[PDB]
Amino acid sequence: RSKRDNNFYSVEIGDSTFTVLKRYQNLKPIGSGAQGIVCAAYDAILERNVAIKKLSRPFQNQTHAKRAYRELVLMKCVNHKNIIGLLNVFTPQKSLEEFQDVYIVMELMDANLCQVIQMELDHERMSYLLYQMLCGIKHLHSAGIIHRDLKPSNIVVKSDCTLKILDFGLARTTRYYRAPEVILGMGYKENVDIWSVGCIMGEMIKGGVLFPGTDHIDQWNKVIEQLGTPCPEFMKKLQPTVRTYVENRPKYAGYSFEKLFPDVLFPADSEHNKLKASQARDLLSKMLVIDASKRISVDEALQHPYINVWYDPSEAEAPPPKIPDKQLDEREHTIEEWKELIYKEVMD
Amino acid sequence: DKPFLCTAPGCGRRFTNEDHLAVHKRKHEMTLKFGP
Ligand SMILES: Nc1ncnc2c1ncn2[C@@H]1O[C@H](COP(=O)(O)OP(=O)(O)NP(=O)(O)O)[C@@H](O)[C@H]1O
Ligand SMILES: [Mg+2]
Ligand SMILES: [Mg+2]
Ligand SMILES: [Zn+2]
Repeated sequence: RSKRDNNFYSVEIGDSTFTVLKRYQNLKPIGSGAQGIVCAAYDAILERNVAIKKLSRPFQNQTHAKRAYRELVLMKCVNHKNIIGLLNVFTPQKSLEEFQDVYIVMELMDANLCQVIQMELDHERMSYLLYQMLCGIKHLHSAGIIHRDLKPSNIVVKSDCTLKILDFGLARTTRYYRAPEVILGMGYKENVDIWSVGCIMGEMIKGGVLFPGTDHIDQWNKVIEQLGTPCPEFMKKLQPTVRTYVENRPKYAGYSFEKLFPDVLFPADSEHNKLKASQARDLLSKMLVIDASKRISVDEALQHPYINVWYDPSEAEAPPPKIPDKQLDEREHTIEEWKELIYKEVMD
Repeated sequence: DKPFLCTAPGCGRRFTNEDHLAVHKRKHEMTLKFGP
């Protein structure tokens, strides 16, 4: 039938079928999420390993369509050591009437951060990892991209302890790493993301999810029990929300951070470990703060004693990305427009 | 004109400062273990 489909073959992984470029051999399950399986493969042309992620009908609805087009143009134009890089993107379907599936070829990593967070970690690993996220987060903010939803399962690390953030977050508009300012519908700024480094840092020290909220109501309550009800000066955004679930929600005074993260959680091996426990618990104190007025900046967190041991201009001052589309966060189309919009992104 | 050199295979990176190379070599030496 076709010269062009002699360039593809099909491999079955569970119920999923991957129809990929024949350069990609030895496909194998290496992880899964709600969008399906991701595979390890060998690129016979590049003679290296890769990760391959399939998006089945990225334009099924409009919010997914915006998220697919957004993750495509940005991965196309963000080149940073701590951001996952796109190696190729393709579709096996021969035209837009037939266009259905999108395959993203990215670099191959060893695991995600959930598989490290459950582990035991010394200050040198923890601070090195967090420093790496702050470098990735800082690179995104240079170009105007506020992640707003970093989570340990969408960050991958490698056995030499390097780290790459997988996604770019939500388009402008389980909540366990979501900052108060976006779970309560205020405005947000770049340091919205500092809150989420805070929950991951806290997660690494304590050993399990800090604020695992069952609902959208339990997620705010389980924050204030530990951190205490916020200040009257903080009550902004909508006035309906001002009274709502707050003014008489049972008053909470949080616990101290000496009490939230006791020296039990850290190793008091040396004087050096006594000093690093102290510094880290102080860094938390500045990221796990409800009022963003009083929350640290990314640049300040990168110059923090716990974190600035690793400082080097190479990765902390990179050349900012050149996002070709500016309305990217504000485009609003129909499913058919998104489809052709996503298609010619795959096809140029 | 940058005398202090990292010796890692595949890294030709050079440092003008002694301390700055120190953390760079330590960065190559790191590892972590995980469970799927
Ligand atoms: N490039 C990669 N290298 C190594 N492991 C990866 C890679 N991409 C994904 N994984 C693993 O596969 C899982 C699924 O990846 P992910 O891209 O998060 O899919 P997803 O969760 O369904 N979609 P999303 O909602 O964007 O997070 C991740 O949590 C990782 O554990
Ligand atoms: Mg995910
Ligand atoms: Mg995604
Ligand atoms: Zn080196």
